[PDB]
Amino acid sequence: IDELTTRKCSVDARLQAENERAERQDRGLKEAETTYAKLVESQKTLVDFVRKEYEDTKHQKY
Amino acid sequence: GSFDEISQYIQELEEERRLTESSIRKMEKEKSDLNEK
Amino acid sequence: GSFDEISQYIQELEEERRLTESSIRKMEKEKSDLNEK
Repeated sequence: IDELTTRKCSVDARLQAENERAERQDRGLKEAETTYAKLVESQKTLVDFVRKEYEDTKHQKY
Repeated sequence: GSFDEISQYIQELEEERRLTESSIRKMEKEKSDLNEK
Repeated sequence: GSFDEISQYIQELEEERRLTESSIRKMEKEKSDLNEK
């Protein structure tokens, strides 16, 4: 039963570390996804802008 | 590549989260088994 | 992904730019031709 206490405390100290690391991954995964959405909207702006300049030179061509 | 690789970056970031979730629940039954005996 | 499209499209923007900018120069050359005429 005391060997269990050593084992239980070992996994408990690892489980609380697991809780800390998992949340940190959860914290960064959300921030990465929000910054991902920043990149997703990033091209959408210039994609609209690359093809508006793509069309604006058409009049300046002919 | 480009948005595909960052998608894979998030994808593998999610698999690491997924495997972490497996390890979290794994330890719950381990402590439950320890608390059982 | 997007960045590959971003990189290629901006080159197409630049490449069509270089045609438009060059076309103006030869158009300006035609203007000079009218000046002698």
